[PDB]
Amino acid sequence: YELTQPPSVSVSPGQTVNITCSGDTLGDKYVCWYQQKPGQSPVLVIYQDTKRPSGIPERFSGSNSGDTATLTVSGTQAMDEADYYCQAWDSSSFVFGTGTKVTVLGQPKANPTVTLFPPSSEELQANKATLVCLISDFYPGAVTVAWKADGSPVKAGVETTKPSKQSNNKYAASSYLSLTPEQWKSHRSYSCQVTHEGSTVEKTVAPT
Amino acid sequence: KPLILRDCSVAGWLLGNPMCDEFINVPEWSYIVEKANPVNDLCYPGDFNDYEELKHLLSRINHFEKIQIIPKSSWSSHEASLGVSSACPYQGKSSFFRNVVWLIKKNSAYPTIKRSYNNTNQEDLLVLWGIHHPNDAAEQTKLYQNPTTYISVGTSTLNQRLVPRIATRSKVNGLSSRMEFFWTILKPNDAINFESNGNFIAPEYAYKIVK
Amino acid sequence: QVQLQESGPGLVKPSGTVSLTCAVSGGSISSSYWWSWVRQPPGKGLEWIGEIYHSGNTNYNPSLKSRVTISVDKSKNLFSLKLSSVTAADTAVYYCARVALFDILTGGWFDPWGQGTLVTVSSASTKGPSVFPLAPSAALGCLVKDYFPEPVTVSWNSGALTSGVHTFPAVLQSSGLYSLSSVVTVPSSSLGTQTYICNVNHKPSNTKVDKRVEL
Repeated sequence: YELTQPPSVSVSPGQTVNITCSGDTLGDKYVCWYQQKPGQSPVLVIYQDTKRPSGIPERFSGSNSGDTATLTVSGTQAMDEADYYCQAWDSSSFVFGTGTKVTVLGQPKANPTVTLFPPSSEELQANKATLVCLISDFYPGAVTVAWKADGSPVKAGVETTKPSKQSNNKYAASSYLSLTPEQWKSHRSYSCQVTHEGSTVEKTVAPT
Repeated sequence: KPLILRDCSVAGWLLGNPMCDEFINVPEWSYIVEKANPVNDLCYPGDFNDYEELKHLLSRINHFEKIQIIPKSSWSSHEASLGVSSACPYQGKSSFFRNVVWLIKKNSAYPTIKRSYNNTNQEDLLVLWGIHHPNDAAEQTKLYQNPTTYISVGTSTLNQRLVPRIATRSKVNGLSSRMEFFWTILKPNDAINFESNGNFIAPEYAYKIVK
Repeated sequence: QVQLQESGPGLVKPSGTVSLTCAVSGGSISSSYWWSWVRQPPGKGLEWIGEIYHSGNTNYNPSLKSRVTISVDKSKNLFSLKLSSVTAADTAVYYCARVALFDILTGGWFDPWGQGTLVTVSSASTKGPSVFPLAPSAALGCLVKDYFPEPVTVSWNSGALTSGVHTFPAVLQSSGLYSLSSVVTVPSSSLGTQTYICNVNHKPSNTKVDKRVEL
């Protein structure tokens, strides 16, 4: 059993944002919501679909019907910027949603800039090959990276950082594809696909 | 042999309250007796109609036997296992009365139930059922999609129609809702008839009695 | 208030057993509450592991069910977690939590949570980094990979170059060694008139590397 959430949503300060959670026959289950700030523990905001724990502002509210549950924040402040996870129970197992990042817009939008580095000459003589896809200067701070080997998806040898705050307050991210020199020389092209706010940026390198 | 209840009331035991677990090796009885004040009456808070009349009857009988009239798996139209509460725990998890079934909605629907059981035994049958009175409108919709609901129970000697009273009540055993339970004696050739579009607590087990 | 505290080894070798305990204060283990373990690999979502009741009843995540064990010590007022046969996929922040039942139906909510403790699965021991250049052709940087353990500090031109510099967090590769990158965004005109040197420092191995990045 899986709970599906949108990867990210943004909202203007003072406006209202809806965080959705989807699952099979989710309306027959009581749903809970958790707030998580980076480097900190999850915090219960809404449990049993509509209920607030003592200490949680009336700002927060939730609802559930059919296959979809919704967390609602009204007149959201800066402190409400966090990750939000929905939660339910099925067949003797607890299940958490994939999570949704909520950004309150404090600055204008910025399209990301993507630079893809092939393995260096030095690393190849070290009998290693690492592709480096660097992503910088974008807002909001949410991005989804995907690697393609000759147009075919690869999940093996891929490690990606969580977006981090730059000096200029924009956000940056990095993804690595670690390979052996033989693997990297087996395909004629490699791609780094970066999707940000519905827009997809792509860079391509090739062994020669 | 006479059934002497140590920690449990007559209501709690007939309904099969999880909080009264006492060792019973032999499943045949003569009559039922309640001594002093029972530790557990009803785990899910509520009321038991015509209780005094029922206790007198069950002490007036010389033979008592439990039997399954309506198997819980026979409900393919609804959800018979998921209706549970923290007020009726079993092994730390949520549960309900064992002898009665809490029917809730399967998926997004609660079709109207028309079910009939005919007593095919040679003995009178003690049959129990109930109605659930939800906490508020939100809880009603949660358990049963239909806002306006009813329970009809017919027998040749009885005509009953119940409408759940949606109201917030005092918290007993953690719950602000209630459950009302009813009983009747089904004559050896008579049949009992049920109709409900919601809030129905259906019988599974009944009790053969001999005067 | 009830508080939960996780403790145990933060580094476990592959095929080894992750062994954690959760100290409960403010409340008793013998309660109507359930005691759960939840893990979160870095930069990813929450994953339920399993739960336990004071009577000894347990429920486990079916995908972890083979290698997981949760128990309870009523005397010391704690409960514990053992996750065996570990791989790199088991590197995660491990939380413990108290679970309460709903008044009606199945399931429950998690509160409170412990601070969480990071558990790394790596067979690696102290190792200095290799440093490779990322040549521009604009942006250029230094790749610092295959070092253990964390951290690595990076500066450019001995602190003389700050503006346009971002040093990324490290990834933990399946090999068990960390890797990060430090990039600096420069005007494309300066690439032929100016020299860029990244200064890599790994204090656990006492390794200091200076690498120049050229076209």
